[PDB]
Amino acid sequence: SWEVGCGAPVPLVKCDENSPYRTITGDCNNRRSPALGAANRALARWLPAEYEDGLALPFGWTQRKTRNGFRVPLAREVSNKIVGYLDEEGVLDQNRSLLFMQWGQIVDHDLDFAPETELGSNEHSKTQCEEYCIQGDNCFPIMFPKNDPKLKTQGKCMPFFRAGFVCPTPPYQSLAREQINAVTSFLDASLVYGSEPSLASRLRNLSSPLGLMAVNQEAWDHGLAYLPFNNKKPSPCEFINTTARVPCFLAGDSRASEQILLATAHTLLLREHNRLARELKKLNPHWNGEKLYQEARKILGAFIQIITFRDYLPIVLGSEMQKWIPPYQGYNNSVDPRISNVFTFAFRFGHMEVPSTVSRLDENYQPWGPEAELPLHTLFFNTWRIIKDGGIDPLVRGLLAKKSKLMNQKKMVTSELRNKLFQPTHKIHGFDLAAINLQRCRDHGMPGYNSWRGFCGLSQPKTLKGLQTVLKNKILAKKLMDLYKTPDNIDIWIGGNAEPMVERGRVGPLLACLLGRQFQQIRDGDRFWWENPGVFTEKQRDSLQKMSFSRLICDNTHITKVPLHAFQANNYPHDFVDCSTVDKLDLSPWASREN
Ligand code: HEM
Ligand SMILES: *[C@@H]1O[C@H](CO)[C@@H](O[C@@H]2O[C@H](CO)[C@@H](O)[C@H](O)[C@H]2NC(C)=O)[C@H](O)[C@H]1NC(C)=O
Ligand SMILES: *[C@@H]1O[C@H](CO)[C@@H](O)[C@H](O)[C@H]1NC(C)=O
Ligand SMILES: *[C@@H]1O[C@H](CO)[C@@H](O)[C@H](O)[C@H]1NC(C)=O
Ligand SMILES: *[C@@H]1O[C@H](CO)[C@@H](O)[C@H](O)[C@H]1NC(C)=O
Ligand SMILES: [Br-]
Ligand SMILES: [Ca+2]
Repeated sequence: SWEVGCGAPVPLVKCDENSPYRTITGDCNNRRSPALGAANRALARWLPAEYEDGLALPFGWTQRKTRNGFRVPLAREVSNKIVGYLDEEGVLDQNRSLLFMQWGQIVDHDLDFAPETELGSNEHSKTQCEEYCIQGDNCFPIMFPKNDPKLKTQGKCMPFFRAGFVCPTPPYQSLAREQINAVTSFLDASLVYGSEPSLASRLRNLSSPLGLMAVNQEAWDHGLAYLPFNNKKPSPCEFINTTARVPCFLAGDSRASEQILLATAHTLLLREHNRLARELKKLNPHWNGEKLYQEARKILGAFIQIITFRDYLPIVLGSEMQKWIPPYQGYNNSVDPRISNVFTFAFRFGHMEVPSTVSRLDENYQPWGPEAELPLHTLFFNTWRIIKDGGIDPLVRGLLAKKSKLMNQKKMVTSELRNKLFQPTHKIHGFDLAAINLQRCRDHGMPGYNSWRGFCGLSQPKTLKGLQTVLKNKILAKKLMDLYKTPDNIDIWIGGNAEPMVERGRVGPLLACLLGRQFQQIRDGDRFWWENPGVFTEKQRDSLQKMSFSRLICDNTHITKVPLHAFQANNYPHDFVDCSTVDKLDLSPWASREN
């Protein structure tokens, strides 16, 4: 009885139970439940789903159906009233670099992706949502409220299609709708290699037998590699500048060209692979095609893990790090490694850390030419600016020398994302990521703010006065009350992001709990966690310690100087040492004397 294990996208994999490398799919990590953490399975439910009809319909779908006796406010009205602001002066994070934001996104992309259903692309039901704004099946449009200026320029709604669900589309009744995670729940560089055997092979250089990833043929970066292009036509990247006609990149993760600094990070990571496949080949000429591909992958997988747990999480989690992510005690095959549905909204705290502009800096960390600083909205699905406007060195310099946006209760999401988002299969720089996030919380059946505060053992405010105390903000609380009427109805994404930050952290208490717990699980439930005995050799492990984001940059770019601590705010030249003092990865401990 009950669900008892459903899923359509599961197929044809035999576990090689003593293999030394991860599957691409994530299958076989947990030997007693081989599908746990595998790509293309339902996101985990830490709490039961909450839908308007119990099974599948999002709160907000039917106008007369309340949540807890009140209508849920339109996602766009929530965005306009609470999330927006005009003035970028004074928003920057004085002790986080931009790389802090961008690493966040890399990590997120390693861990989760819940992709939109295609009900009818090859039909104009997908432009029946766009053009007519008609709710139905997987079309769930974000309707504009009364005084929205997008009414005057953009029509009635922003189109939105519901996330795909397991046992696939579009009929699903008897049990509750569970959304898919299309990437491996393990922190394993699946964003570099793919989470599907088919993609992971297409990405590889299967002409030389040297364990390499395919590089751009068409274009190179002063010799250094670009990712290959996706020859999808239509490329949304071509669309944003048809004169330049430069396509999107092809990577392990389908979202790699969403924004130019994500694309840039992917580039660095690929380079670091193909570089590792070269240096291993000189160190061990006995090694064949896979051997080189798997050993490099395995290294890069570890790098991600170390930077994330050593450098990134302590500065998001601050004083709460210890409470949730104690020192690693070993692989615990009882721990659920799966990504939870709520984590995929919790980790969207990063949307508040993205600033309005991106800079290209030259070799003296100075403005690279006349258009050096660009508005963020010009850089969505923009690969042409990497290629025909300076390569990645100047963007990486910007990444290190510039700052992230600081989360601010009065200045939450820059207008670059809130009014000017570009969606593929849409024409316009006119979408709203905050609104989209709120619609998505509802799409995914998220429990409200107080259920999560309950989950995390935090107080649950019922009153305007209660909320003011929890948020430490009268005005913000009054605005949430006017819109939602009860704190029980507040969507988790806005709720968790409105809380003041923990000391030394960049998230509030509720998010630190949700995030912290999921990352603990990611580590403890991973058999191939880099420091689990026997995944690497002791020799290799003391070498892995050396790794830094600074060294990643020195190797896969023509940059000569970099900070020691790349995630905190760093000012040039005062904080910039040379690539020579950035400790290199010692690759001797992988040298095998084995015919
Ligand atoms: C320029 C920067 C960014 C852009 C343009 C961007 C855009 C997007 C978009 C379009 C989505 C899909 C939203 C949906 O349909 O529900 C998304 C989801 C997401 N964003 Fe971002 N975002 C960026 C930065 C970040 C950062 C810095 C983080 C984390 C630190 C992050 C974490 C995520 C997560 C977790 C998801 C959910 C992924 C999934 O499971 O499907 N985002 N973002
Ligand atoms: C696979 O890697 C090899 C390099 O080892 C690439 O082959 C070279 O490509 C160009 C011709 O376009 C020339 O430099 C040489 O004739 C080739 N080199 C060698 C060593 O034979 C090949 O392009 C790679 N493929 C991908 C997709 O990355
Ligand atoms: C910047 O933040 C880090 C925590 O990552 C801390 O070690 C350092 O003291 C901070 N520096 C300043 C000057 O605030
Ligand atoms: C498109 O790219 C061309 C060639 O790189 C460049 O000269 C131009 O500024 C770009 N135009 C737009 C509208 O983005
Ligand atoms: C995790 O591992 C520990 C030690 O084996 C075990 O006692 C516990 O039940 C497991 N579950 C979790 C993650 O708490
Ligand atoms: Br994205
Ligand atoms: Ca992964």
